Amino acid sequence: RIGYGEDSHRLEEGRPLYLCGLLIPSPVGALAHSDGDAAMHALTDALLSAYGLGDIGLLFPDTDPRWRGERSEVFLREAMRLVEARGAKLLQASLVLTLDRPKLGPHRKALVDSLSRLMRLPQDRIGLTFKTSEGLAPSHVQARAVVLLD
Amino acid sequence: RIGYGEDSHRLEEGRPLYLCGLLIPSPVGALAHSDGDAAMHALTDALLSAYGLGDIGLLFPDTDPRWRGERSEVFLREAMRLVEARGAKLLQASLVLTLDRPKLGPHRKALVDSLSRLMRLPQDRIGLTFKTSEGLAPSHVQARAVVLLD
Amino acid sequence: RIGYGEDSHRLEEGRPLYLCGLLIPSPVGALAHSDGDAAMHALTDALLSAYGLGDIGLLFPDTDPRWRGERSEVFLREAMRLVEARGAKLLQASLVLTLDRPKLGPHRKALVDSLSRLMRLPQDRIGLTFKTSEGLAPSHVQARAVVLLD
Ligand SMILES: Nc1ccn([C@@H]2O[C@H](COP(=O)(O)OP(=O)(O)O)[C@@H](O)[C@H]2O)c(=O)n1
Ligand SMILES: Nc1ccn([C@@H]2O[C@H](COP(=O)(O)OP(=O)(O)O)[C@@H](O)[C@H]2O)c(=O)n1
Ligand SMILES: Nc1ccn([C@@H]2O[C@H](COP(=O)(O)OP(=O)(O)O)[C@@H](O)[C@H]2O)c(=O)n1
Ligand SMILES: [Mg+2]
Ligand SMILES: [Mg+2]
Ligand SMILES: [Mg+2]
Ligand SMILES: [Mg+2]
Ligand SMILES: [Mg+2]
Ligand SMILES: [Mg+2]
Repeated sequence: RIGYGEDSHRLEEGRPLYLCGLLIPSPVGALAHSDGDAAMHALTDALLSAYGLGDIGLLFPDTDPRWRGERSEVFLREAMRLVEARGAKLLQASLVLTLDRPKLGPHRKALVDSLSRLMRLPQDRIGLTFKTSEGLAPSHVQARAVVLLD
Repeated sequence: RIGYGEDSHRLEEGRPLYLCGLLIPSPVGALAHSDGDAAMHALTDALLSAYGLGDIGLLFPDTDPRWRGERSEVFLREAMRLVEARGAKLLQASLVLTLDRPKLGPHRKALVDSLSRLMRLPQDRIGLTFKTSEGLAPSHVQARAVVLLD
Repeated sequence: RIGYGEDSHRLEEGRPLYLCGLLIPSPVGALAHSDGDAAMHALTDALLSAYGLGDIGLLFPDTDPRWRGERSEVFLREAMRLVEARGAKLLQASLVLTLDRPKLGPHRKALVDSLSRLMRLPQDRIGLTFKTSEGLAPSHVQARAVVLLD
């Protein structure tokens, strides 16, 4: 099984930035009613997609007391709960984060270690890459992710 | 086998919106020489891609009287006829549609049913998710798709 | 195993265009430190990502002599050496190039042939499709790629 997911968020100056579950020191951060963690959301959508379960907006509406105000890792762990209850064994996740700043290079080990811990995947099964937007989307963070299971 | 495909169309007020082979009531719809069904186009290219067969511009150009003016489902079914003839068995389709409006949530069931029917896949093998552009592409519909075969 | 990668470059007039390892006749070429070959960069990142090896800015800084002024095929072949050393057997590459001009259709045979030879894959395992940006990115080339191994 395969799943494909995307997420993007507007970045504004002076707001905290959350990526792969971690607070990343930054001059910019998500402008959103969620934590804006685009890695988390895209991976979450990919996992749900792999089982045709819907998407994060359908399954994690903030109108719902269980998810409102919560950080995005909660949604990802619920998604993995759901797909595991359906027999899933997650094998791999490969994703690309697109943002002009900050540079994620300095945080690469922590970021990957986070994804590995949260999805209980060995680090060679976590493929994380970073790109700038080259001026195409200077004010956003974008994430696109593929997951493989079974 | 795997294939990856993309498509996008400009959206204009008062044009019909076609997605996943359906008419979706909308204030905006594709401006294009096709029906602008981004979902079908992406899926069609992903299928063709999985066998190296080309892209929809190569195989279904509107200078070819067979294809000009045809709905995009026609192209999708021909792409599966072509891969099937080369031995493929489609297994899974996971795709993301990005558009600010209209909301596709209230049409999710219809949309997933349509893909399921057109591709002859069980609904747990149709992974459809929806995103807004968060202001990046407010006048476009975008689609990105992965397919899995055998 | 699977991997996903992306790349983009600004395009300027009076600049050579390299794609899929080839110089393409074009009125615009990448504005970039590298040769700006978005297809090769995306494919390289996808390969690296399939083994959790990092990304092209991590493995190929210009600060390392080995890589300075080097054409992108050197990066791609380094990344296949690395996954090959880990027992990988590349099975397929499927990627989408997005750019308004120049038209890539007239060069489809050459482009696919180049990828086939560089990655040592049969042509039906090279899935290449082309898209315009429909107005969204008129001065950039973008590339998004999935690789499948074993
Ligand atoms: N055209 C659209 C776009 C999104 N959506 C749903 O709207 C939700 C929220 O989309 P969004 O782009 O604002 O997502 P987030 O900010 O929650 O990351 C999705 O998860 C999809 O459920 C929709 O029904 N129709
Ligand atoms: N730079 C490009 C862009 C597109 N193309 C071909 O041009 C066609 C039409 O591209 P488009 O972005 O206008 O696609 P559609 O409107 O048909 O969805 C493709 O399906 C590719 O065959 C090309 O050869 N070179
Ligand atoms: N926000 C970001 C963006 C890119 N990067 C690293 O920055 C490098 C160069 O990014 P780029 O978008 O300029 O890539 P290229 O021009 O080399 O194709 C990478 O390949 C990623 O290592 C980062 O650490 N943090
Ligand atoms: Mg989000
Ligand atoms: Mg750069
Ligand atoms: Mg189209
Ligand atoms: Mg067009
Ligand atoms: Mg939102
Ligand atoms: Mg590049």
